[PDB]
Amino acid sequence: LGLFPPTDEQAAVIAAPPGPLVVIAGAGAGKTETMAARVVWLVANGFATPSQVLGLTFTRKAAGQLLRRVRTRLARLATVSTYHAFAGTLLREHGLLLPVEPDTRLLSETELWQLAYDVVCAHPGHLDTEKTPAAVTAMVLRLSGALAEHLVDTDQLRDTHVELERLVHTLPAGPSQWLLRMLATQTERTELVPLIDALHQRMRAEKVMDFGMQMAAAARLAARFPQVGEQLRQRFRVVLLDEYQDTGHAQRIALSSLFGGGADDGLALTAVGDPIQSIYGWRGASLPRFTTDFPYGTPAPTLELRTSWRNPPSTLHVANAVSEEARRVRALRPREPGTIRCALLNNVAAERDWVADHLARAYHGPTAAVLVRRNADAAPMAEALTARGVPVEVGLLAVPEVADLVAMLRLIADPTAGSAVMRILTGPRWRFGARDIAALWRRAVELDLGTADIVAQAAPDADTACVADAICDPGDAERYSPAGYERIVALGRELTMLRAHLGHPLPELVAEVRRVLGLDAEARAARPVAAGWAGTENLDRFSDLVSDFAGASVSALLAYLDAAVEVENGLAPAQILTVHAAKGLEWQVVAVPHLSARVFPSTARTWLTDASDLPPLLRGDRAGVPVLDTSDIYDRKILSDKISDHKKSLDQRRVDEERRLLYVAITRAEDTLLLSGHHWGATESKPRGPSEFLCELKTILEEGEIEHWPLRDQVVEALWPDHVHRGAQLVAAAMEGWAADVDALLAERERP
DNA sequence: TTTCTAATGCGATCGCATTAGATTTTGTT
Ligand code: SF4
Ligand SMILES: [Mg+2]
Repeated sequence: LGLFPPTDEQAAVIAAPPGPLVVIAGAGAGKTETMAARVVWLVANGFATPSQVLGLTFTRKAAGQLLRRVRTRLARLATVSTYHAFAGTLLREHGLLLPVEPDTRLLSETELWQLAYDVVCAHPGHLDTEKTPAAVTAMVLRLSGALAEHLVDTDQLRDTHVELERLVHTLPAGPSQWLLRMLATQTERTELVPLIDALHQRMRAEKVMDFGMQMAAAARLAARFPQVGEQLRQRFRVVLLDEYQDTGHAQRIALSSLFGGGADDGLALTAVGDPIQSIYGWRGASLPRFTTDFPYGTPAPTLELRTSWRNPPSTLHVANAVSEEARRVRALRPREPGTIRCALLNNVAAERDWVADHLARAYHGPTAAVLVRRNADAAPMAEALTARGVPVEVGLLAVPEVADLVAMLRLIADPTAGSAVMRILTGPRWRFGARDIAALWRRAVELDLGTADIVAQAAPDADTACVADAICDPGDAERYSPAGYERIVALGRELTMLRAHLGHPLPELVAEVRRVLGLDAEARAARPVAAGWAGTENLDRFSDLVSDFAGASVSALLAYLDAAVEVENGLAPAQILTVHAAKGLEWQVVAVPHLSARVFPSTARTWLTDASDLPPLLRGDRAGVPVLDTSDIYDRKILSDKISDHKKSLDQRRVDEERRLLYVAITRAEDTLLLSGHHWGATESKPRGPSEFLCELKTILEEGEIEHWPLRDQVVEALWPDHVHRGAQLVAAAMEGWAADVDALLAERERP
């Protein structure tokens, strides 16, 4: 009645009776269109209202897609949000049984690093560590985000190296010195326990929290107080747990305590997901238990969705040959055969020319993409594709309109940042030449032996002969070019105007440096004609992050913009996307270009060779994640064999989550699919061989493969130091509503 | 003026000097 016909296998998902129910929805099978097809059957045929619908996904986009596919149906015939927004609401209502304060602020990944580095550099003690601060606060932030993901709380972690150190110093076969290092990493978790515990005593003293503590608190309000769960169960009568294969441990005992731990059988609960696209489990660190954790005391049912819609055959002969014999539920089926083209070339740039030529002979002769494992690898491929004659799509503080705004702001606060003086003296406004830069250094020296003398400097007061106090004192014009002396007086008169504004608020500097600079008039003149009036998106994204910050503009806002270049890779601004980047996007032409060794399989620090990894005795996934025995170990050559076999079991498990990146990057196909992998890398004396996946797939397609069958050491350079010149003649010669607007603007300027 | 890991391949199970790469990345009010 107004839509397409429902499939006969999808009807069991739709017309299932109320109760818990698990669906194994495979790849490309359109799971959302049969999540919304159960909301409609549970509204028009009774059993619920529109207001009693709850859906929970991870990403904020794939909740908005499900938000509309319910309301489009229910208007043709109403509460969808993420997991981490359902935690912040579950602590604004019930968040006083467990004593947290309401209206608690949430720290950014940068403003958390500001606070974590300040409790490491204020620790009274010894620490016995060969590391530096800013490298023992990358272990504090990595255990205390992994202790609050398995719900551990710092007391199960003390004295876990005992009954392992007793195994090496006893049992007389020295202790081989590979086994002391493994013993020295585990007396280092215990050593840093008072750092990841005086950090929580300060985040509770200022009432500010994180994302790994939202779900850690909301899952300790779940299983502890039954009353909070009962109110939620009454409010929502149908609950939709989409993407359940990526649900962590802390998110698992917060849903299985609220929504049906065997409690209610009138609630329509449905949870979808396949075990074989579990790519994200190295971050969340996570379904087989479903039907054992959401029971009636009978176990829960199980159904399947194996018809694949946006995927041709022969990408289901390759994807089913990769996934089977290692992992596999049951194989999925199609409903013309899309082609496969495999290749192997003796150079990266040759293999960047093979994948470009098949992508250029389908554009000048469709929806195309490139799926790469490494973020860095993108750039070269992009340039190559662009160069043939194809248009190509691919940090905020590296944008050249904000970078200039970051650079001339710093030169106002401290005149010892010389690396932001050569951003300005060599920039497009006031282009200096190499003779005037070197004439300013020689003035900057004119304005300026034993252990005590050597340590006298490296102070916060010592004078270092910097350039920026030779612009405010340039001398006489016999040292400079005659056109370059008018610019030193101009930039010295401009800075003294701006340096008197450090008493003003932090935002009104940034709005006055923006006016005095030629910004937001030269940023709009570098955009094409058909783009519109749009020039200042991410130059106005910056100027709301400076006001949401406030602040002192010298220590604050300049040592905040330096952590945020390190910690979160610039900031967030306003196809050659990576393989994690597209998980729900299907194109026509999909190329997976680099399948060499040490690249696509990407080989790795286990729990026994670094501090931060949590020992598998103590995590909530333990028997996967094989925990070692150490009971029959009555020797010391056994202990170097009962552990080295355990490391190879934790390292083969690393490889089984790389086939899942084949099975999730092959089934995004819908058409022809490209596969390649090079033979010489870029900087290797010995060439990198193709990975197992590519030599394995050449044994699948051989039962069409293109002709596969001392490195590249060339130099890349640059030289330092037109319609603009042509368009300047038109304005020189003369000197949509553009006539009356100028008459409006010249009124206010000419009216005192 | 410059760091650190887990490798590799000679020796006298192991020490012991020499050299390649540095991931991927959601989530509030
Ligand atoms: S030219 Fe290259 S090597 Fe020289 S300073 Fe610039 S980035 Fe560094
Ligand atoms: Mg020296």
